[PDB]
Amino acid sequence: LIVTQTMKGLDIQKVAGTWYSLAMAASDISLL
Amino acid sequence: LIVTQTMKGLDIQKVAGTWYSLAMAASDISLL
Amino acid sequence: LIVTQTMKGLDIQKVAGTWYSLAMAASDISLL
Amino acid sequence: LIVTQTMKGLDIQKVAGTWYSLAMAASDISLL
Amino acid sequence: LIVTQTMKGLDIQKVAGTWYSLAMAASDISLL
Amino acid sequence: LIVTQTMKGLDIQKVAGTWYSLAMAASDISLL
Repeated sequence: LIVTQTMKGLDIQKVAGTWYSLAMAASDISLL
Repeated sequence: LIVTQTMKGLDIQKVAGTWYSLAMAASDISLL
Repeated sequence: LIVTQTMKGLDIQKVAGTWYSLAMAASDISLL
Repeated sequence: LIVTQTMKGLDIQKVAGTWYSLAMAASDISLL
Repeated sequence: LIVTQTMKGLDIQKVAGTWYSLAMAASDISLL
Repeated sequence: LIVTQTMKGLDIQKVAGTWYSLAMAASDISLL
């Protein structure tokens, strides 16, 4: 398993909330 | 398994909410 | 398992909230 | 005279040439 | 005369050339 | 004359060339 996540030139503004993650990677993920 | 996620030139604004992830990758994912 | 997360040129402003992580990586993750 | 030029989320690549200006503003401009 | 030039989240790559200016502002400009 | 040039979150790479200026401002400019 290879993960390559690149981000360039991002503008984020007024994100009032519950921002968890911009980039996420794992072997296993789950949400309930 | 190879994952290559690239993002360039993004503008995000007024995302009031519950933003989990912009980019996500895993072996296994599930939601309930 | 290989994870390579790179970010370049980011502007974040007015993120009043509960910002957990910009970049996240693990073997296992879960949320309830 | 008011000038407001905003740019967000730009990706420029392989611009081999004679790139003068991305954003330009003036009172007077001319080219010959 | 008011000039407001803002740039956010820019990715520029492989610009082999004669890049003069990204953002330009003046009272008078000319090229010959 | 008022000039306000702001740049945030910039990625520039492999700009082999003759890069003059990212941001430029003056009363008078000319090129020949």
